[PDB]
Amino acid sequence: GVDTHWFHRNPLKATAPVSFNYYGVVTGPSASKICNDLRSSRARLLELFTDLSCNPEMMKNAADSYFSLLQGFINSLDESTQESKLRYIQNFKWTDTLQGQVPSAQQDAVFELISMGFNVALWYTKYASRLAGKENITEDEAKEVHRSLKIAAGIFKHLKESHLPKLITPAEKGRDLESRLIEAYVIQCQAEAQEVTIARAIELKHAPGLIAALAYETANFYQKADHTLSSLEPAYSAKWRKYLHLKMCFYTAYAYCYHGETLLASDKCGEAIRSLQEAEKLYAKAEALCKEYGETKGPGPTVKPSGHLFFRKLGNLVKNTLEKCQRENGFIYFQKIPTEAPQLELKANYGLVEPIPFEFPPTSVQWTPETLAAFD
Repeated sequence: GVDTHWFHRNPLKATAPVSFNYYGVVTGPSASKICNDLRSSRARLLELFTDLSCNPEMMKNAADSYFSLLQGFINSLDESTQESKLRYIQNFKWTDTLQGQVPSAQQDAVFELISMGFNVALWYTKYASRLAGKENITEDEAKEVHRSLKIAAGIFKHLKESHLPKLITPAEKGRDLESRLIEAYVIQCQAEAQEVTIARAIELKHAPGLIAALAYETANFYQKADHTLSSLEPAYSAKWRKYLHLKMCFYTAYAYCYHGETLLASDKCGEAIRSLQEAEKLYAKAEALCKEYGETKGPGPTVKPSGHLFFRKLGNLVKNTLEKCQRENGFIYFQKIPTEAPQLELKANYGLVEPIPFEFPPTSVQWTPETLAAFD
């Protein structure tokens, strides 16, 4: 009843386990305790990423618990112009979504806050894609897919705007913390969330003009994400870019389809037919890209999306809508079919997805000047 969606996913990030043991540096019960609490809250959060029973409430509770403690290594307790003396005490090491098994490390607690935050965002995108793929998916689950993607978008955007600029040592090219990847993730999250919007708008029976505009803006996001990545080495970006390009073509086909409905409703049947013919072309291009995606090596599972329900449903809509327009033209309108496809310049008046703003929790109250003093 509610439609499924297929979202390509790169792998979650992995990290070296961290004991938070500073040996002689740390003295006394409270600093020792806070180190134990850092160790166990980090471990609990990491375990959740692969725990199939995890839901957003659990994730948010675990994330808040760890991030509030970790921030004692970052934030000053008494001045927004100052920083924790502990920022550089611990080396943290992480793999990256496109880099396979080759990790990278920094001795900077901000690098950890951002890397782990990035994995929390990825978790929300994977919870969304897992729900979106269920043949039995419900209305509440669709709402959760949409919300989770917007939450992820807001986390990635917050990291990019407010935390990445703090790193005195930048991430190397191709890594999640460089300029290009994180921006592509923000955009992709918006585009994916907007697919769900389009399905809901259709279900809620909105005008085809709104549907077409949302489809067009969705295609535009996917195109923009694709371009954002296009300067990366093809070896590790090609598969992801095939997905983005495939979705761009797909939603452009959607746009031409609903734009055809709008034209037909305006009694321009000839133009509607030409719009649907362009939808056929874009749809065929998307099918070709799906085959290429299925043949392209890179991060994530081998997949063949042209066989998926989402894909085949659009194919049927295009075919049926085109046939409808042809019948209208033959019985009712008798209009010439223009030679050139319409130039789409559609702007959605409603429904455009924006990230849900994210902020980290405040520094844990476990951090006190006495506790801080016990690190020497």
